[PDB]
Amino acid sequence: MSQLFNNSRSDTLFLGGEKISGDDIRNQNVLATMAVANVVKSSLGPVGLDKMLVDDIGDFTVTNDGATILSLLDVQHPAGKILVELAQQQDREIGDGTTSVVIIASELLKRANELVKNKIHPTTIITGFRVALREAIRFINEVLSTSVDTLGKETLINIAKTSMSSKIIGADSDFFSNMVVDALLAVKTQNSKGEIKYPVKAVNVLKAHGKSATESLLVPGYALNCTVASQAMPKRIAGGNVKIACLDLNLQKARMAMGVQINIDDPEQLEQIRKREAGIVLERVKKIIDAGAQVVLTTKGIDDLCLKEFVEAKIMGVRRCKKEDLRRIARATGATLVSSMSNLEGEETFESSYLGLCDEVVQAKFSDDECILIKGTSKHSSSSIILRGANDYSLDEMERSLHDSLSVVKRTLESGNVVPGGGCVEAALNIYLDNFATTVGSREQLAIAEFAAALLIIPKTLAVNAAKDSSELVAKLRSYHAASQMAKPEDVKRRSYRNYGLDLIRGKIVDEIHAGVLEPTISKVKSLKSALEACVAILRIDTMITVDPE
Amino acid sequence: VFMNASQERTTGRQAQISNITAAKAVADVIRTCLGPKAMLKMLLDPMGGLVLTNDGHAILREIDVAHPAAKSMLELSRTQDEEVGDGTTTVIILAGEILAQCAPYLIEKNIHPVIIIQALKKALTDALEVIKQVSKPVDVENDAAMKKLIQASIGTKYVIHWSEKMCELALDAVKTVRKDFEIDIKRYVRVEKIPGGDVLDSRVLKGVLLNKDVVHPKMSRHIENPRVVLLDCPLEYKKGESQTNIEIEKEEDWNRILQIEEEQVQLMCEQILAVRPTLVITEKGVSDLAQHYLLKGGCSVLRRVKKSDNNRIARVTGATIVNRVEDLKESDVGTNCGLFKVEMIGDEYFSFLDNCKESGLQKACTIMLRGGSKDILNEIDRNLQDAMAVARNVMLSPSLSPGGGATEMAVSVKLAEKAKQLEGIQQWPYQAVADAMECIPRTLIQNAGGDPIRLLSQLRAKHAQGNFTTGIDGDKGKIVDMVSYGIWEPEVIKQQSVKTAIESACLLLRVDDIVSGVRK
Amino acid sequence: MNFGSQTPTIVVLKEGTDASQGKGQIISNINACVAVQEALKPTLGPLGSDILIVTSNQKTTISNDGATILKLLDVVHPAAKTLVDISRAQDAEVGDGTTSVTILAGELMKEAKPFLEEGISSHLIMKGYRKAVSLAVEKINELAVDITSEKSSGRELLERCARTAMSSKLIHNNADFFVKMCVDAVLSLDRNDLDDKLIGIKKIPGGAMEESLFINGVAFKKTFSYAGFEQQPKKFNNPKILSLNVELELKAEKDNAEVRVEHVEDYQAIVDAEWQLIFEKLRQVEETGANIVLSKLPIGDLATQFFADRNIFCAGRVSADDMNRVIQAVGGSIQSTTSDIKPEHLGTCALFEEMQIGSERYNLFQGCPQAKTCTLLLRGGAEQVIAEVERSLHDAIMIVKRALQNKLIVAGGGATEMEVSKCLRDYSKTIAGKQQMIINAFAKALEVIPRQLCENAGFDAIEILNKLRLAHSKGEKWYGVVFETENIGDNFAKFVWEPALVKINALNSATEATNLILSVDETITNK
Ligand SMILES: Nc1ncnc2c1ncn2[C@@H]1O[C@H](COP(=O)(O)OP(=O)(O)O)[C@@H](O)[C@H]1O
Ligand SMILES: Nc1ncnc2c1ncn2[C@@H]1O[C@H](COP(=O)(O)OP(=O)(O)O)[C@@H](O)[C@H]1O
Ligand SMILES: Nc1ncnc2c1ncn2[C@@H]1O[C@H](COP(=O)(O)OP(=O)(O)O)[C@@H](O)[C@H]1O
Ligand SMILES: [Mg+2]
Ligand SMILES: [Mg+2]
Ligand SMILES: [Mg+2]
Repeated sequence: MSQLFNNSRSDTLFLGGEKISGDDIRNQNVLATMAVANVVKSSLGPVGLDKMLVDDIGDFTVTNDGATILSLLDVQHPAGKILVELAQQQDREIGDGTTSVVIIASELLKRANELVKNKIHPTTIITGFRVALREAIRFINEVLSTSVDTLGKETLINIAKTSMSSKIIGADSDFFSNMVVDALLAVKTQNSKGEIKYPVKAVNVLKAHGKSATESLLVPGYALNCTVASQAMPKRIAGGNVKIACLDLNLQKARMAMGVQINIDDPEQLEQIRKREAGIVLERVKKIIDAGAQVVLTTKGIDDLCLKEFVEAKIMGVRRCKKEDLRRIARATGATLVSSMSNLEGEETFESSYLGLCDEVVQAKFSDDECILIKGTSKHSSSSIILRGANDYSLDEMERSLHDSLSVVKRTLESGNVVPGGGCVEAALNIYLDNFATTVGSREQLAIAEFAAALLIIPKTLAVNAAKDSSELVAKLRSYHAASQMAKPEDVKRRSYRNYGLDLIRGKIVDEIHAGVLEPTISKVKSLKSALEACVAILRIDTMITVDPE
Repeated sequence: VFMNASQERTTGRQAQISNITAAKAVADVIRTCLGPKAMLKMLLDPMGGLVLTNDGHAILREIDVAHPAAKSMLELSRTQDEEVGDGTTTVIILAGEILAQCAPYLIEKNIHPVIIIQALKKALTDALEVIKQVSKPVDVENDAAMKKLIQASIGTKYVIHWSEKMCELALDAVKTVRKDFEIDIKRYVRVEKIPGGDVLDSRVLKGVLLNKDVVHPKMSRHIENPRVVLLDCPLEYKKGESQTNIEIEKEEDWNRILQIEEEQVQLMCEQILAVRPTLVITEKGVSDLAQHYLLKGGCSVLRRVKKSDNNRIARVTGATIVNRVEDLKESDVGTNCGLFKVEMIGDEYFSFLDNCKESGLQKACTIMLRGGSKDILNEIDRNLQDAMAVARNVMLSPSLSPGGGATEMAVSVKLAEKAKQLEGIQQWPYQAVADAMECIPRTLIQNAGGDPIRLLSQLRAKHAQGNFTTGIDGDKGKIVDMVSYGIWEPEVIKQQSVKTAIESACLLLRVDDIVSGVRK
Repeated sequence: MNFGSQTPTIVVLKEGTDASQGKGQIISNINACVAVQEALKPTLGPLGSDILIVTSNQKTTISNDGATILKLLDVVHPAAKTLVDISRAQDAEVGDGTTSVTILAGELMKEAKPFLEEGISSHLIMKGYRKAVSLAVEKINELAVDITSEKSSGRELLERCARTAMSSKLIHNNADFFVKMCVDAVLSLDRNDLDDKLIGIKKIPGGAMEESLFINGVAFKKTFSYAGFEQQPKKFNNPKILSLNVELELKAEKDNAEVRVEHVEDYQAIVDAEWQLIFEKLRQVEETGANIVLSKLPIGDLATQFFADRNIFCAGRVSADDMNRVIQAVGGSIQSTTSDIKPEHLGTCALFEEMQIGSERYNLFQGCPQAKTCTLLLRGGAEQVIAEVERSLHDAIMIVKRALQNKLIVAGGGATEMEVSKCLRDYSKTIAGKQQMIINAFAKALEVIPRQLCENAGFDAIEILNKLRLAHSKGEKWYGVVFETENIGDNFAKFVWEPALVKINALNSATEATNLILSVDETITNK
C-alpha cells in the first residue's frame, strides 16, 4: 500500500540503508503481517486446507501446522520475524493454538493501526488491550467446566479428536483417539514428590508406508528403530523375563590414550601386546555374557570382533542408536544406564541389577524396514505408534499431527478444567467486552471495543474455508451469546445457551458437549498474552532503521 | 519485497486443477504398460545406461518429474514394491484415475474436499468387504496351484514364453527361503546374473556362486565333501591399533622382527589346521605367505569376500562366522557341502558350492540366469522379483482374489448399488469411486484393440447374474470367467491397490496453495 | 505423427499477460484506491495542505483540489483510474467537492474490506449501497430550505455561498476583496446562458493579488504591434470598436495568382492596382468612424500606416476565443466585408485606456454597463500562485453559477454527512438482514469527511464525533464543526452555505465508483 517510496533528504544522513519514519512503518508492518497471516487463514479449522512448500531440491513438505509453515519461511522484514518466532514459541510451550495465535495477533495489528490514524495514542491503545485482557482472563475462569459424570476415558477421547481435526488424521480420528490416550497414560511417571508429569516425544513414531492408516498397530511397549549387527542373531526371543543390557560402551579394537607412546626393545613383546589390545575388551564382554543377558543395547558401533561371542551365546547385538532413546528403555525395563563401566572398588565387576526385565524382545519387519518391538515392560510401562500411509510425505504430516495431539492431551490431565472449542470462547469474549468499558468510557472505550471485535477473526475465518455463508453463522453466535450475559443464577433456562455454536460440518448451531469438541483451558490462556506482546512490540515502533551489511 | 515468497502464487480452484492435471499425466505414460499386451518403455538415465521395462515402478523411478503434486505419485511406486512388489503399475493408474474421476467437482459443484474425503473413507471400508467376499481360498501345499499363480504376473511380461520354466525357478526359490509363520525375505535371494547362454539352461542352484578362482595352482578345484570355515580377520600381519615403534639396539633384533612376522602368521595357520578345513574363506585380503602353510594341510584360500556374501555362505553349509582364530572349534565348521567346482567362462571365473540338501535356520540359494545380453538379464531379474513376490502373499494370506480386472469391476458394481441407498450429500463422492474402479479393466480393452463400450456394458450385466469371477480376456478381448481362465492373483495385491490409491488421493485434495523455491 | 523433437505446451493467454482472479484481486484493487486516497486525506478541509507535484517534463504545478492532482500524475492501475474519472466528472459538472468525492468513494471500499474477508460475496454488498444511496439523496432535498421564503436579497445570497469555496485556498485571508469580484462576474452573464469561456482569466506574471481589478470589459492583450504603433493614442473617450475577420495584407495568405502582362504600359497599371485595392478597404473603415479595429488574422503594414495618421488603434492576431468574448460586450458583430460594414455593427464604451503591468501592455475596455461578459486580471509573486488562484476562482464562480439555476440551502462542514448518517441507522434497524450491517457501514463511511476536518485542525476526532452523536440524538440540522470558535455548533448561524449539487453528486459518484470496482473480481492486462 506504499507508493512513490520516500524522498531521501541530504540534511539527514546515516550509514547504511535509508531511514523511513512516520505512518509508512506501521503501514509496512501490517502489510508484512497480512503476508504471513493470509498463509495460515486457509489452513485453520477442519474445513481448512494446508499448503505446500518446495525446498528447491525437488522435495516438498505438506503439513497443516502453522509453526512448520512459518518456520520454513525466512522473513527478511524485521517485524515479520516476531510472528514467525511466535509460532515456534506456541507449539513449544502449549503445543496447540499455533494457527490461532498468528491470526489473532494479525487482527490486533490491523485494527490498532487503524486506531493510530484515529489520533488515539498507541499507549492508550495498549492500555485498552491490557485492561480488556485482564477481565477476559477472569471470564475464562467463569466458563471453566470440570469433568464429572463421565464414563471411562471419553473425556480425553473427545478432547483428543479436536486436535486431530483439520489434519489428515481427522477422518481417522475415531480410531486414533484410543491410541493417543493410552500412549500418554503408559508413560505416566512421578516427580516433584507426588506431582504427575508426562515426557514429551517419549512415544516412538516409526514411519512405514503400506496397508492403510486405520490398521496402524499400537504396541504395548517401546519400539526402537535400529538394524541388527549380525544377521546370524535370532530376531525373536522366546520366554519371559528377558534381560536387556543398556550400555554406552562400544566393543571395538581401540587405540590406547594419545599420551602414550609404546617403545619396545625386544621383538618377543609384539605378540602379547597386540593380543592384549583385544583382550582388555574381552574382560568386559565376558562378565556380561555370563550373567545371561539376552539383549545387549549399545550406544556406539560394535566391531565384528566381539560379535562372534554373541552368536555362540545366542545374544542379540545392537549398534548405534539415539542416546535419548536408550534412557527410556532402561527405565521401563528396570535397567540402569551405564556411561562407563566401573565399581566403587578398584576391580571391575558386573551386577545383575543393571539388567532390565520384560516379557519378550522381538524384531518385526515393516515393509523393508526392520525394527525391534519390546512388549510387556516390568518396571514402567511404555508405548509406541507406527504410522502407516500411502507415501513418506503423508507420514511426515502424520508425525506432526500425532505430536500435536500428544500436547493437547498432556495439558488436559494437568488441569481438569476445560473450555468448549469451535469459536465458542471467541464469540463469548466478544459480548463480555462489549458491555465492558461502557462504565469507564472516555477515550479508552474505543480501543477496548476494537479488541472485542479483533477476536471475531477466528470464528469468521472458519466459515470462509467451508464455502458457506459466514454472516448467517456469525449473526447466530451474536444472538445466543448476547442475550444470556445478564442472566441471574436461578429460574434456569438462560445460560443453557451461549455455550455452543459454529459447527462447520453441518453449518448449524449444535451443542459442543454432545458433539465432543473441547479444548484445554491452558491452550486459551498464554495465547492472548503471547499475541499481546507481539502486538505491543510492533505497535510501539514508529521508525525502522536498516543498516547495510559490511 | 518480503521474505522468500510470491512470484506467481496459484490460488483458488486452479491450484487443485493443476494438481489433478499433473497427477493424471503420470498414469497416462504407463497407461499402455498395463495388460498382457502391454508395450515397453525405454528410459535414458544421466549416467549413460539404459532401462527398458514395462513395470511402472522402474519407469517412474528413473524419470525426473519436477512438480509438487506429481512427485507424490512417484512415491506410490515404492509403496507397492517394498510392501508387496506386484501391482505397482495398477496403483499408479488407479490413483491417477481416482483423483480425476472422484473429484471433477469443485470445478462445478464446489464441494469441499473434506466432505469428499469422508466419503472416500467409507468407500474404502466397503471396498475391502467386497474383495473378501469374491476371494476364494486356495491350498498353499499344492504345487500345481502355485505354478498357475506365479504365471499371473508372468503373463504381462516377456518371460511368458518361458513361464513353464519360470514357475520352476520361482517356486523352488521361495520354498527354500521359507522358514517355519513362514516368514521369508529376498535379502538372502541372490540376483547374480550370467551373461549369455540359454534361458532353458538356467536353473536355481543351492549355495553361493563366487566369481573368484582358487588362489594357488595346487588348490584342489574338485572336492567330494567340502568343509567351509569363515574368517573375518585377514591372514596378513596385523599392524595393531597403536604403533609398535621397536627400538633396535643390536643387529640381531631386527632379523627377529621379520622372523616373528613369518611365525606369527604361521601360528594363526596352525590353529586353523586343527579342524582341517578343506575350504577357507577370508573376508579381507590374504598374504602369499599364509597360503603355503594352509596348502600343506589341505586348506584352500580365496580372494577377499564382501560382507553380504559371508551371510549366505553360513546359511548353506551351516557354518558360523569365526573372527578369532584361537576360538575356532569343530562345532562352527560348515559341513554337508555337495560339490566344489570351478567352470571356465571368458569374462570371469565361477566357483560353485553345492548343498547336500539333507528344522533349523533357513537355507540360502542363488538363481543362475542365462540371457541373450546384459540388459535382458536385468529385465528377467525384475520379472523374477515380481513373480517370486506373488508366492509370498499366498503363504501369509491363503485368500485368493479374482484377477483379470474382476476385482476392480466387482467393487464398482457394489458401490453403484449402495450409492442410491446412501443418498445424502456424500452420494456423489461415493458413486464417483465406482467410475474410477472400472478404468483398470477398461485399459485391458484399449490395449487389446476391442470396443470398451460394448464389452464393459455386457461385463456389468453378466457380473450380477453370471458370477463374480467374470472378467476381461487379455489376448482375445472377450468376456470370460476367471474360473475357466485358470489365472488368479492374491488378495494382498488387490488390497494394497485400493488402500494406497485412496489414501494418496486424500492428500492431494487437501492442497490449498503452492509456493515453489522457498529455501533449502 | 509429431513433426519433430518435442512440442511445448501452448499457453492460452499471450506470454506476458498478467491475469489473476479470486478475492485477492479485489483486495489489490481496493488497496490501489486507498493508496491514492492517502494523498488527498490531508487536503480535505479549510486547513488542508497543498501538494507539490513535478512531472517528467519538470513542469511545476501546485493544486489543492483532487481534480488537477490526479491529472498531473499518470495513473496505471485500472481501479485507481476510477477515482480520476469521478474527480473530472465532478469538476466539469459542478467543480466543488472534487476531493470529497474521492474520499467518500475510497472509504466505501475501505468499509467493504471486512465484509469481503467474510463469506459475503461482493454482489450482496453492492445491493446495500444501491439501496442506501437512493434514500440519502431524498434526505438532502428534505433538508433544503427555499431562499425566497424569507424574501431576502439576491446579491447577498451569492456572497455567502462564494466565501465557502474560498476555504482551503490562498484566498481565505484575502476573501474580503476577492469574493466581491467573482460575485459581480456571474451577474454580468445572462441568467439563461452561463459560460465558463467568457470568465477566462489571463496569467500575468508578477504583481500582488490584492492589486487585481474587475471591469465589465475585456482584454485581448497584444501580439506584434507593427510599424505605426506607440504613436496612436492609448486613451480613448468614446471609441467605435470594429472587428474584421478579413485579413489585411498585400499578397500574403492569398493563393498564388499568375499574372501575365504582354505590354510595358499595362505593367504600370497592375502595380498601382494593388495599392488601390488595399487602400479601398482601408478607406471604407474610416467612413464608418471606427476608432478601434480588431482582427483575428494579422494586420498588414500599410493598414497600420493608414490608421497612424487617423489615430485609430488597430491590433490583429487576436485569438478566436477572445474575439467571441469581445463581440458580446460591443453589441453588433464581426463584419468581414469592408463595404458591408454598417453603423449599427460598431461598438462603444465610456472609457478606454491601455496600461502596462508586468512589462506587458493590455488594452482594457471600460465603462460598459450593457456588457454581458467580464474579465479577471490576477497577479502574484510566484507563477504557481496565479495558477492556484485562477483555479480557486474557477471553482468559486461555479458555485454562484449553479446557484442561479437552482437555489437550495444545504449544510456544509460535516453537518450534512452526520445528519444523513443517523437517518440511515434508524432505517437499518428495521432491515434485520445482511443489509443491516452494510447500511450501518455506509452511514459510518459518510463520517470520513468530518474526520479530516478535525485531524487537519489538530483537535482529536474521537471526542468530536462523540459530541455529535449525542447532539444529533435530538432533532437538529446544520449542526457541524466550526474551526474559528474551536467548538462545534450550528452552521446556519455561521452563514456558511453550500449548493445542493455538491452533496447530491458526491453521493451518486462515490456509490457508482465503489460498485464498479467491487463488481470486478479479475483483472487482465496484456502486453
Ligand atoms: N471438529 C471441530 N469442530 C468444531 N471446531 C473445531 C473442530 N476442531 C477444531 N476446532 C476449532 O478450531 C480451532 C483451531 O483448531 P486447529 O486448527 O486444530 O489447531 P491450530 O489452530 O493450533 O492449528 C480450535 O480453537 C477449535 O475450537
Ligand atoms: N492375461 C491377462 N488378462 C487380463 N487381465 C490381466 C492379465 N494379466 C494381468 N491382468 C490384470 O492386470 C493387472 C496388473 O497385472 P500385472 O501387469 O501383472 O502387474 P503390473 O500392472 O504391476 O505390471 C492385474 O490386476 C490383472 O487383473
Ligand atoms: N467555513 C467553513 N467551515 C466549516 N467547514 C468548511 C468551511 N469551508 C469549507 N468547509 C468544508 O471543507 C470541505 C473541503 O472544502 P474545500 O477544500 O474548500 O473544497 P472541496 O470541497 O472542493 O475540497 C468541504 O466539504 C466543506 O464542507
Ligand atoms: Mg490444532
Ligand atoms: Mg504384475
Ligand atoms: Mg472547493
